[PDB]
Amino acid sequence: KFELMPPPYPMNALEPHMSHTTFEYHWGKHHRAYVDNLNKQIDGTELDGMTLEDIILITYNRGDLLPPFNNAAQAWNHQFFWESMKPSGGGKPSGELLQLINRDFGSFEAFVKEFKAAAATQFGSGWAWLAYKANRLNVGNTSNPHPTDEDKKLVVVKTPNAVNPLVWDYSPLLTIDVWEHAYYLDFRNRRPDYISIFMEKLVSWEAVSSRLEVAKAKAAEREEEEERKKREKEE
Amino acid sequence: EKPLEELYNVRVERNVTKDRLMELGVPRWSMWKTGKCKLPWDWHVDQLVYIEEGEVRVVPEGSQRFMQFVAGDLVRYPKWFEADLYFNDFYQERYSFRAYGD
Amino acid sequence: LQSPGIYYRSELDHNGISVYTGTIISDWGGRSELEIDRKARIWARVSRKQKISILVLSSAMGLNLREILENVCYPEIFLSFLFFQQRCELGRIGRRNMNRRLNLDIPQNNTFLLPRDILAAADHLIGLKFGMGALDDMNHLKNKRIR
Amino acid sequence: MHWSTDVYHAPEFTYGNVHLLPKTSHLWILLGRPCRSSLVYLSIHKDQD
Amino acid sequence: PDPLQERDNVQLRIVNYILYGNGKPIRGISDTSIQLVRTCLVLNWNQDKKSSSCEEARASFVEIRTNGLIRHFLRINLVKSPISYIGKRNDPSGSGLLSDNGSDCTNINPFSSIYSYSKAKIQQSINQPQGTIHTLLNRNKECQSLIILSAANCSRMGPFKSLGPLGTSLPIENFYSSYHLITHNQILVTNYLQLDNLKQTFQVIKFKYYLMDENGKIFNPDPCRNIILNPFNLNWYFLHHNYCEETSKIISLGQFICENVCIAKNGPPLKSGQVILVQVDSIVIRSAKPYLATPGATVHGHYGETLYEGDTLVTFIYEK
Amino acid sequence: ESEEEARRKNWVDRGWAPWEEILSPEANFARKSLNEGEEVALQSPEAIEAFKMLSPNYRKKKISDMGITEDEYYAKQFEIKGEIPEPLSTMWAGPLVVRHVPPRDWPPRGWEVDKKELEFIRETHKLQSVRVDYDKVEEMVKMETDDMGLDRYKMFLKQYNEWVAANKDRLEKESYKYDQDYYPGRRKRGKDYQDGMYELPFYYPGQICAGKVTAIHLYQGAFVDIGGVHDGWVPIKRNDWYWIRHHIKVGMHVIVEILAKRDPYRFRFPIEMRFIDPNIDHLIFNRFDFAPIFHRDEDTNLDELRRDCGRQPLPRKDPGVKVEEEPLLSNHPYVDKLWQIHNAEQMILDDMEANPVKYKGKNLTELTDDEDFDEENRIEYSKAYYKKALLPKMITKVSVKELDLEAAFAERQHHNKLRMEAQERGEVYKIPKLRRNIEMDEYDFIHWRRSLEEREAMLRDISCRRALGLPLEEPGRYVDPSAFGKDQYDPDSPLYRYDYWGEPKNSEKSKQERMTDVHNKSIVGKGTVWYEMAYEDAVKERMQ
Amino acid sequence: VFAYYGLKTPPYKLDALEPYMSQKMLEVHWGEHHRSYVEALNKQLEKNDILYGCTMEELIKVTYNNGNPLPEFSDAAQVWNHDFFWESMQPGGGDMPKLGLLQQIEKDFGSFTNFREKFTEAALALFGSGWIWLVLKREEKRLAIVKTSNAVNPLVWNDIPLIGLDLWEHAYYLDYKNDKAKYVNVFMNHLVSWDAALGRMARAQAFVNLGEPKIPVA
Repeated sequence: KFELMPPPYPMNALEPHMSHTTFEYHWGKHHRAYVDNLNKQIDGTELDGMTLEDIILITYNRGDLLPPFNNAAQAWNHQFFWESMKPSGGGKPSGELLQLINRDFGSFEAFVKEFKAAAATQFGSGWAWLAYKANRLNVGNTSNPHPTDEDKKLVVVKTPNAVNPLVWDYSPLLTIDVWEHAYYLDFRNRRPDYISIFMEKLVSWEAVSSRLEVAKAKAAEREEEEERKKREKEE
Repeated sequence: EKPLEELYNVRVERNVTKDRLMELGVPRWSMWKTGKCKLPWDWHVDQLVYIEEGEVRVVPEGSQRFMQFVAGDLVRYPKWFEADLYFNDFYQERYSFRAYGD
Repeated sequence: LQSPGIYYRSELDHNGISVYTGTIISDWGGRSELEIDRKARIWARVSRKQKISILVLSSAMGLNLREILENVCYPEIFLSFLFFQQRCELGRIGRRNMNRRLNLDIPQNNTFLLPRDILAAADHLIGLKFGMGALDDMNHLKNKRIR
Repeated sequence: MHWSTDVYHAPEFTYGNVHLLPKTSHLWILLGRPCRSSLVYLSIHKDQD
Repeated sequence: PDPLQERDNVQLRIVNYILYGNGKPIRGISDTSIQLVRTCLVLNWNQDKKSSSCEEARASFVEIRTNGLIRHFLRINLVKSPISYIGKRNDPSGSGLLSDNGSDCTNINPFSSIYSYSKAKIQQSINQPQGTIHTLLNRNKECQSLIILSAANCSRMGPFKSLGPLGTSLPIENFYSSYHLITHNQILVTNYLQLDNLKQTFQVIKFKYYLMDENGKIFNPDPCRNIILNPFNLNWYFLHHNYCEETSKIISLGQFICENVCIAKNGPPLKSGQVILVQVDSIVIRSAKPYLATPGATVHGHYGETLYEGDTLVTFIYEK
Repeated sequence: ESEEEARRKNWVDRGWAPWEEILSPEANFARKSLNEGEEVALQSPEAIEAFKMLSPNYRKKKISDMGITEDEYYAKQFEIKGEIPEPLSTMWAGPLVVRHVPPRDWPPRGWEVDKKELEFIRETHKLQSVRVDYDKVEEMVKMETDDMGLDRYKMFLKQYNEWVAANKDRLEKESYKYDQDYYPGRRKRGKDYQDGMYELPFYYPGQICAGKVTAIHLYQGAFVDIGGVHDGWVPIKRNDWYWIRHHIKVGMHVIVEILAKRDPYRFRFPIEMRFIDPNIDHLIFNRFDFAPIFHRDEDTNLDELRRDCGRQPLPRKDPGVKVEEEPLLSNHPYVDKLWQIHNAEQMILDDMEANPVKYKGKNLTELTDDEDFDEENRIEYSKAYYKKALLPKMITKVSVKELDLEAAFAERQHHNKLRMEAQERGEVYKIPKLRRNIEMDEYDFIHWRRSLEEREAMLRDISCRRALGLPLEEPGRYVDPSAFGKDQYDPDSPLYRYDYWGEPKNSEKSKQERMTDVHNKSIVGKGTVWYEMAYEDAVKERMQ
Repeated sequence: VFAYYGLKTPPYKLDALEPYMSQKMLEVHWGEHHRSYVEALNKQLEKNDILYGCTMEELIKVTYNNGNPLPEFSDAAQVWNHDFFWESMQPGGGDMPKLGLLQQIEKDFGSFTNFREKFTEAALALFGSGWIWLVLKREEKRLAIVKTSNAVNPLVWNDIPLIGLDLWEHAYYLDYKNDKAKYVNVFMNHLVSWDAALGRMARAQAFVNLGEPKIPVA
């Protein structure tokens, strides 16, 4: 009974570049199959009633992917991907991001040309990602001596099929669907051509800024919890 | 006959170009340094290393023969590779651990 | 004097097929007897009583019935079939002889009647019944020791 | 060991190595050196090397 | 104390116990005062809950020598019960009987290889048998065993007294044809195809050879006839298909020969064995020795068993 | 088991074959006679003939009656009993269309020839994609000649010709050194080397070739001559030859196809082939898994060998732990030299610093521990000292040149001045850290990052592989612990160890008893432990 | 510069299988993806001489490196796979295997339907872009249904492929963008060549012999 969200943007008549027909297939068909299946599987599930993030984390099940992970990841992936798109808003995002970009990539342009390389990396079904480094070390000498700033990093990763950085806990910001179903119709296998267009004509740079803010907030919350743990240890 | 490298699949690029290194974010890689020491390492994931100052002799386990690296080279050590790394002088090193994909 | 170790003798039987036996000379001098009849018997003869179970001794060792099966060759025959102070010590001489007769390789520092050995002995005991074995000569000097 | 003919193919009793003979035969022992191998060895010592 | 430390097996603990027993006061010497409370330190290896662990720890003196000045820090090290590193990274740095010896390749420095060169110089052991490894097919289900065959075992009994690459096949437009297998099998043809062309002479056809040039045209000097192109010469020559063969085999592979038998009235093959190699002017025989068994006896062994010397082969029953 | 079943098992599994036995006039008598009984008139007809033939004259008289020459009798002895198989007839499928494509790997490693020519040569490789139809071939056939240009092949042919010239000699010398005696499949040399024998770069897989059998080996296979320095091997083995012999014989002319080309030094039989003309595929049931190799004198590393050959990895016992989660490693190799060095520099400096006589005549910038000292020479192990106990005592030489004495002396001064102010304070001077101590953490620091970088990546891989259906651990490096078997076991599960029933186990071996003896000496009274603490806990208590 | 190069036309006419598959889908698959695959390999090859000289089979196998594919693996695997896919489909479909393969299918996997059912079911499962195959296993001498994610062919583990299908999305999208079941059902019922498989079994029989030896009585 997870959300079959009506698409956030007008979607159908939203963009000339993306066909309404293509949209109908991508959302009308994939989501519906995913959601009923997700539902079907989650019938009689103790897992049912958890968050999508919880169900995804749960059935990835660490080393052994369990049966339900694939459906969920994709459902979430699809809507998260959805968030990234904008009704014709794109270019030169500025704010915390511009400052962050020159810190890592060195230019907004550099990041763009770096992100452009992803077309080549997928070699099949998958999702490319922009993410944050709020990462929990889970074992051994987990703590960092000489702990310092710039630990934070803006990272770009490639995920095959059903993978979301949450599985490895890097905070996701933006996503693209490289799975052929998404771009095949408009351009037949011209992924390079489709990519730059997405990069420029339609990505809510501001939605990504909002997400960055949310991530910074989560990192802060985590450090606060760590301080609370330290206080408990002291007491 | 065949150099040891081909047999062990450590692919190397010799005297890498500045333009090539301009690509691939060669700069900003993490750094390592040593003087005279020997290290036994088993790589569980591939490492791309831009050595610079560091010179290293790698003797694959059991070998009576070695692979010697000098100046500016970029070596991709293989996954599951196990060998001993021996250096007698100053070492510099840039390292990125490339997992599957790049 | 006779050296500690495992010795197999074939006693011709008064009725029909011959009985076979094993024995364990020890520094203490206690002798340990295991026997197999025409019907597989694997019965200890240490008790004056005719029937005592070698398998029960194996169970006394905490071995699982399942564990025994995996260890012993000729499982089916034994399936169909479904102290420490003196005898259990074997001197260094006793241990080496045991290891040679029933091939085993427990290390020399070990000097005990560990249970695996008892299982091996039974396994050999049945092989003789099927033809694959050597009956020992006790007058040979490899089986005797000099004080 | 080699027997071309005249030895019963079937083991005499269920669990042993004794084979009996119906008519007179010759058994040939072919000569070679018997060596013993670890699982470790078996991977790099193969036939006809 | 250091900022970075790594988890280790050793567990140093300190135990402080009262000197005397409670309720019983011992006499106190006037010269020396009594020690009410005392403390001590003990070294015990960490022990797994599943298996108890006992420390195996030894201390040896080590010194830093500079102008004959001694640092008396004797390190104490714990030798793990596990024999070897799970992984080379976690490995003990030193794994040798003698630290001083440079014979081991690992011991020899990568930087200075003189010790390694000395190890290379030493000759290989002569204990090995120098021959072909023959593997027992019989023992394949069970633990396999090896027989090594050599010159001592095999001998050369008899002193006694146009061809090349034709080309590479071209891929086919009509894939559905069974033409792709170059030649058929007399016994196995039926399963793949019904024999329509069996009636036809030379099956479908006799050898039919056609050479295609780089340009794409097929040039054969006689289409019906069979002629071939030898690569080096580049002329054209026939293949001697008939082969002019008139060979009769006096000795065939796999036959067992007893002593004192003569192939012809010369050169008796005085060695029992199986012919294992037949060549144009020679035969090689692997040695065997015959043994006779009368009806009523027992052969102790399966067909491909290895018998070591001293092992019983046959038992005969005789009436005294 | 029925005999019929047992005969099967022995053929399929243990190798049985009823091979022929050629016997003497006397052995035949023995085999036939003993069946009857002992000291009894021989009644069976076969026995009576065997008795009569123990005489040389009977044999010659009888042979004359059979009307054969003396040589014929000998030949019939070596004849094949049992069913004699029908001859095999060659059935060709369709026509053969071929082109003389240049060998793909022409360059023998290390010969350099002009590139443009090579490019021309390799054009042909592209042309093989075309598809032609067999049915219409006859029509296109021009019986005419002189219009065919195999330019690319011809260029290659010239190229090869030069190559042979250059290394014919080198190649013979090399054989002699590494191969002592000729066996089929090794380079022909000497009286054997007629010129015009083709060399190895010429042959590539997929070629159809013509040849004659020069040898048959029971345990290895047929050997065929294809016009080259090395022969070719078709693999047939053991029991199969029982029937195959009737169809493959020495001196036969056969047509064969190459299925592999391999190096002479590591691989015994360099060129592998399959019989095309006489199709014997019904009969070959036993096969070679991996091709035979030479374990030569030089190789020492088994692992290096596995790679050159193609064989699977040597097995090792499987490890219980999953390294997905394991502690990080935070220690540094160069640290050893430093802890040894920071102290070393200080110890020499301290000697001068503590003693005025030592300080006099001493220069901080330059000092020599000894005129002839060698660090390599110093390494040693000495058990002579018995002051506490007799045990090894290592010696490590610090090169005076290596020590940074002047820097240390300068640092010491500031430190002694601090000490002097502390003396004025009346509180003993304590210094928490020295730069050298700080460096230890600094060299050490890079390592924490190393583990981290890797572990993080590893995590990324585990997942990438787990979804891509790829191999987690080396295929074949690790094998089940159980499969290797019968190893002595410390544990009582295989019963190898002894559990105790009615047992004193008085053999403590002083495992605890010797330790207890030392304990008693330290703590004669068996006092209850008033205080117990870990060293780290105690350090924490001092800090807080 | 290029070996294992060339585009080999599919054996059939590009628009020949019209009722079942659109000319469009076929034209694009061969015209763009396949052509791209070939060109890529050639260039990659030019750099290293050693890998130029390898059997195709060998090239795929050398490149896999026991689970760490070397950089050149993908192009080769894909070209070979695509060429194989073309032999698998035919100007028609097969009601059932004829002759020998029937005897084998019945023996190793139930009855033809019984097999189809396993086949269709297995087919549904693959998640992502992959191919499904029917093969012969050398050691165990039985036919099998195997599924490989992404590029990997069944050659890498020493099996002998008889038939193969492309479950990559580009293959079935144009006509049935989201009807997966259709591409599968049509193919099996109407667009596979049993004849091709029987022919491939024939070469396979040289390498693996299925049958029983004649054991002499003695």
